Amino acid sequence: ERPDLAWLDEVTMTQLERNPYEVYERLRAEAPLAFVPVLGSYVASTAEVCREVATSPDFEAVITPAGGRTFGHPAIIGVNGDIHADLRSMVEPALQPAEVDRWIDDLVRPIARRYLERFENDGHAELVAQYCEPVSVRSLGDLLGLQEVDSDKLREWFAKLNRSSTNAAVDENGEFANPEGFAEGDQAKAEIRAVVDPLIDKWIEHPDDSAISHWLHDGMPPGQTRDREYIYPTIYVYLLGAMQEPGHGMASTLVGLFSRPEQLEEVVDDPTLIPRAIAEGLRWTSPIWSATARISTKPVTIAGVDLPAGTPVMLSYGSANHDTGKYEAPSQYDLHRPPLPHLAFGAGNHACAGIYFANHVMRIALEELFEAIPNLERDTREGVEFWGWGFRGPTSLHVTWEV
Ligand code: HEM
Ligand SMILES: COc1cccc(CO)c1O
Repeated sequence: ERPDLAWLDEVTMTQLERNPYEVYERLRAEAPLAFVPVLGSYVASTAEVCREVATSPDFEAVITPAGGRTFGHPAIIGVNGDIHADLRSMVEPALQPAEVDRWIDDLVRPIARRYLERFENDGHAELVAQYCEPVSVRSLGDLLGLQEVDSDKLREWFAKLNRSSTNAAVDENGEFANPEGFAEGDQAKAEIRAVVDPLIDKWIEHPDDSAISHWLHDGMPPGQTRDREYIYPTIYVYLLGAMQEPGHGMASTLVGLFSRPEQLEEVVDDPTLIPRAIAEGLRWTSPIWSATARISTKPVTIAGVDLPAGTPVMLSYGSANHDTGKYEAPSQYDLHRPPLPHLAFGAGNHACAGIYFANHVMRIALEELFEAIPNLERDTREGVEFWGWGFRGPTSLHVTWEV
């Protein structure tokens, strides 16, 4: 409907999944708030608009259409008011910085060592499948109480939930263009229920120190637990992004460092720079790229667009983190960029609840990797492909080292 943006009618979902940065570079210049037809939604592409929408008192959280189809209600990302406050109070205890500092090292470092010892003498590895994803899912899985669920299964689940919740394409009538793409999300949820329902049965009667046991029991009257249907959508939210993103963030950081070999050497020589390297990695390729949204609660004007009440806006934080109003040459990974604010963890009342935990998981994993394989090199015979619009990360990362 906006005439000068008629080129957006020809943008495809495949194009956005393969590489969204060219389209979003145009959006940031032409229309920082723009209706993208294949997504069926307004999209915020600049840091200023994303931050305004994410923190505005005239917006509240809304789940994306494909996210709602995947997760249902009450997904912590899609609710507000009293339910959101309860769900935040439910998840926040184990994520509190003082609590994380008590046990994060004894959690992650032995896991990292376990996966490293499977390949650290091979001279070759595919780090996404062999290290970054396993460490990410095993760390969170143990925290949650899913010790018995193999890392391969956790990885499969987040992949299916990723594809289902980002199955956003709509057709000429605004209907989902690929409804069969939700089937694997439904199958993952069915498998998750089969594994987790017996665990919940047990935790209700025999609480333990697992996070999900605490979700059932914390803050409840004596002998009562939160209904499992009330907490399952947030379990699913964890089994997608909480499981996937630390691995994506570590992997993207490594790809970025490999692209700047002098900076890789600096970080290997001085591991106190790992946190800075990760923060630049998250800006450079944001793991949660465009997966959340807000909805206006009253008429509002944003970036010159008059929006009615009830208008959803997707928050494309991954684009905002390449805003050239803020960053010079943002498509280049640069460890020595000044430590400016970034939006890879979102903003506002629905900002990431697990930042401190996530940053430590990624730090410890990279510390142990560089200690075990100080002469790590990228295998330049193999290409690194990034994939994803909603969630983005490298699909593989082949490396080599002299043994
Ligand atoms: C590098 C890793 C991670 C990144 C980049 C990331 C990023 C994000 C982003 C962008 C959001 C949406 C915020 C918004 O809509 O403004 C979010 C939400 C959330 N994340 Fe993180 N996340 C990461 C890891 C984790 C982990 C490991 C956990 C749990 C242990 C977690 C828990 C949550 C929760 C509960 C929410 C929903 C907050 C709410 O809607 O109130 N995240 N995260
Ligand atoms: C913590 O996990 C998530 C954070 C933000 C969005 C989603 C799914 O859309 C997630 O699963």
